[PDB]
Amino acid sequence: DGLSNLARRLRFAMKEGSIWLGEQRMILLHTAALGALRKELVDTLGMERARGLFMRMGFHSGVRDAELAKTMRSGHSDFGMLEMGPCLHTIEGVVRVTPLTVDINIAAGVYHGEFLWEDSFEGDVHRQMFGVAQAPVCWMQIGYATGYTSALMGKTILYRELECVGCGHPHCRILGKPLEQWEDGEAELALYQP
Amino acid sequence: DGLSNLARRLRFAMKEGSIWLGEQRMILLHTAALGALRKELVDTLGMERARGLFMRMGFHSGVRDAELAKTMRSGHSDFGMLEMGPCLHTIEGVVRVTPLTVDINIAAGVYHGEFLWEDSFEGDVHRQMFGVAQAPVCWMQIGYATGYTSALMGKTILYRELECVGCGHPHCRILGKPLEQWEDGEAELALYQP
Ligand SMILES: Cc1cc(C)cc(O)c1
Ligand SMILES: Cc1cc(C)cc(O)c1
Ligand SMILES: [Zn+2]
Ligand SMILES: [Zn+2]
Repeated sequence: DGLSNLARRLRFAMKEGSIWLGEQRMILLHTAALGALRKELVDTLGMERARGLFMRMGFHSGVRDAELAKTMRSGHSDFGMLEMGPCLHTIEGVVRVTPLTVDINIAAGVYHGEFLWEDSFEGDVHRQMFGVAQAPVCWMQIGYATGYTSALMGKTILYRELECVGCGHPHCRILGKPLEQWEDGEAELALYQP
Repeated sequence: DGLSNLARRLRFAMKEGSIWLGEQRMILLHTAALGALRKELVDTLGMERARGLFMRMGFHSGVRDAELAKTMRSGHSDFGMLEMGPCLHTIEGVVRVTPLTVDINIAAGVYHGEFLWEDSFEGDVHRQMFGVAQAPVCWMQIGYATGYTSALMGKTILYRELECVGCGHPHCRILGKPLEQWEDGEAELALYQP
């Protein structure tokens, strides 16, 4: 339902060498090319700084997709709106998202959400350039979730991967909740600032 | 046409969370997300070093697309081969490309090429992140032209932007020729190196 409905917002305007998702102009980019940039940033600026750059990039993506979701608001419950994030992330070929348990009420500022990530392009590309890492690696993907749901909730919602293929697990798994639920919350919120 | 023949190689598996162009996995990325990262890379690394990173990302992309083009080469001429570059760049929503004059013989190592760029995304995004620039800004677009043509020729063929929207012009225009056939060429080459 969501996928096939949000997918109609994706448009290819070749007369103008352009691709549009709702109101945001998009490009098709090779994962290997974005992987090479990551290798460069990590090799020179260091892993933890490269991780902030990517999380932040993903954040900005997430916020934009939330604004598109807001326009198609009417007729959707709070879960329906939230769902659109996982849907656009999947359409964008970033990851296959399966929403498991989602507790949301925007009016009350309620949010607790856990999702499954399959075929994460990011974990799958960090490994090709860096082998297995001893910490979750889908930086840009976590950034997106955080930005989207934060835009949607109108308060800081932070996400973390509980499991990542970049660490050598069968899947990535993530959890998102208010900044008051996270033990290292202020340290996590810091990463999203230039 | 090039765009129709090359469209058959773009596979959207929305029920997979993936996108493939030939045998390269792609993502759809918000140009505004790329702009954000560009701003942080300039602000902290400086214009020139940021530029190197984007040109090299473009280069990786153009090289992968030339591999795709070399697959479909049954009865296509050298120009037909070359023309797949500009086509792919368009399909990817990067720019609207119009070849102006192009002399190419792959066997003979000859290449002289001139191209019109309309609605270049990169010049658009730069302008919104930094204002008008005091030199050509379509870095990844250029890297791409270089990388693709070079892989197709088996010979280093560099491009430069002769005119560009990011600088105040109504469009971008570019020149591609042999490496050493450039004055500071040996210096342009240095930017395609980590
Ligand atoms: C907005 C969003 C939310 C979740 C849980 C995953 C994703 O890929 C995107
Ligand atoms: C390989 C290539 C060549 C030209 C002229 C434009 C472009 O966007 C890519
Ligand atoms: Zn992961
Ligand atoms: Zn330009």
